[PDB]
Amino acid sequence: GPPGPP
Amino acid sequence: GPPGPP
Amino acid sequence: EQCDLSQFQTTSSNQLMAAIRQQGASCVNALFSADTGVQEAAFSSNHMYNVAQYTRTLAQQYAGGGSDELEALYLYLRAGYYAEFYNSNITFLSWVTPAVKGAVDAFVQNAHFYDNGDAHGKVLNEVIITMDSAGLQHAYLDVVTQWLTRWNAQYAEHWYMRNAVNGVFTLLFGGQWNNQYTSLIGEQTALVTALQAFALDRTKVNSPTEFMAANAARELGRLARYTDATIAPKVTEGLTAIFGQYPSYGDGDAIWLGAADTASYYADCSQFNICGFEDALRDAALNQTFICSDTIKIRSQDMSQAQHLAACDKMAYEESFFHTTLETGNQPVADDHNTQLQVNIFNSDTDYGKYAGPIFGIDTNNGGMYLEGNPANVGNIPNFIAYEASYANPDHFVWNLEHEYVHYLDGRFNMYGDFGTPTELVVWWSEGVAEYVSRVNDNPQAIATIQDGSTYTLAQVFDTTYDGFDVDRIYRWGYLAVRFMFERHPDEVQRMLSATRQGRWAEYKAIISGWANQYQSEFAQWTEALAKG
Ligand SMILES: [Ca+2]
Ligand SMILES: [Ca+2]
Ligand SMILES: [Ca+2]
Ligand SMILES: [Ca+2]
Ligand SMILES: [Zn+2]
Repeated sequence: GPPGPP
Repeated sequence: GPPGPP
Repeated sequence: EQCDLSQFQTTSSNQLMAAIRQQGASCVNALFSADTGVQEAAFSSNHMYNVAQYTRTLAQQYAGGGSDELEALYLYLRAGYYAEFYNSNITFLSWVTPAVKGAVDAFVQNAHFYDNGDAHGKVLNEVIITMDSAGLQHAYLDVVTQWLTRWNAQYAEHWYMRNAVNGVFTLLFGGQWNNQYTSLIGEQTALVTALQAFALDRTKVNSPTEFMAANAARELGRLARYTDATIAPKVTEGLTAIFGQYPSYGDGDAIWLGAADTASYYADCSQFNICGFEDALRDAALNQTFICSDTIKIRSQDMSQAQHLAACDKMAYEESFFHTTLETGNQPVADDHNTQLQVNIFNSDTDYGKYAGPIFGIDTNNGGMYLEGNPANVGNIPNFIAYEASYANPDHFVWNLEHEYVHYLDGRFNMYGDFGTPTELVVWWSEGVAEYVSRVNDNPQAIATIQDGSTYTLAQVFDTTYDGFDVDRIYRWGYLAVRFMFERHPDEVQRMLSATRQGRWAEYKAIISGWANQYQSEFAQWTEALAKG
């Protein structure tokens, strides 16, 4: 899925 | 499984 | 001064934006994993629409130099798509994404989009990532082609630019699950041209940007699945140039192997005459040989003699210690001829992640791996694969040397049949005995996981799987359960082993499920003592 936090 | 993300 | 996560739990779009611009990007981070009361409030479809419209007009005003506020605004937005995906209580309405695309378009169309600079790259990073979090990969192939074309040694000086522009490859990866992208990717000949030139630039080899060269090669290899599309010749032509310019092992092999990984999967190796590159790669990469004994052989990339000897002597120490702790009588299980072990040691985790995949066909998202083969096959020689690391144990400095080696011993003297044979879960035992024999009582993390308030029961340990790779549950609680049983019930351990040494997985499961009923009291008490002293 969508990229996590940096 | 398939090849993963960069 | 400090992050106030509660300020984001409001119905006021105005107050939400005040929290974003004041608390800054480092506090918006908390929204990724916040309570679903925080997430449901902070990511209402109105909030996303209003934040997006303010972000769009602010981004039209951007004048270069970076921007803490835009950085936090695009982070907030893409955090929403993260929250929509993982939280079932959140679904965005039809008009959210076209507003987010308006916000992203304003940054892309701004005169400063292709600026060089650390601060500018910090906001550009969030923008590139939002293109992916938000399902817009089909909308920005032109930007990918542009960044690939403009990228030069000056942009490369900045970590944040490398980090930001590396995002376009994740955009190509993520577009696989985007039907507008798959319906469109097949006509993108400018993109394929640019991916080729970027990957084939030799000045990237041995640079801080070699990983981007390798990601370009990998994503070009993905495009070889579109076997009849208009790009097929230029993808193929470009993959053949990569394979011909760079070596399979050596300077730039990251680019060669990146392309080989995806082009082999989504196409056929014979299209590029790289079929069977793995054998020559295995010889080139594990080019040393060192014979410990007539039963253990090391192949290594680059070890000193002093390391080889220390590894050989440490494996001999663990062998006799294993056999007295496990009461094997040195008698193997039946139908097992694995007398000889082969030990494969790469120079680092980096090398392991590059080479062990193609050579041994394993996944490298871990700290080493044991491969039993078929013990019943006459001539079978099992392998374990490992890497050197500075945190590994002296004097050999091989990460998990003793851990993987106990897997070899465990599989030959405790566990009947090859690795897949059991019809019940044995993850807790394999990883537990491997941790317990190699570490005995020196395991500060296993102690740590008792004190932190989160524990597991014997029943829960025994049913552990590799799914999700819960390192804490697998290795630390595997360790504690095996250690507890050995200290307080070594009789019971031998009865369980009597089943596993013969392959009676039903009786084995029966035995340990009894333990989980009775000894849960003992275990819970015994683990609190460890947290005491
Ligand atoms: Ca949802
Ligand atoms: Ca080395
Ligand atoms: Ca076995
Ligand atoms: Ca814990
Ligand atoms: Zn293991």
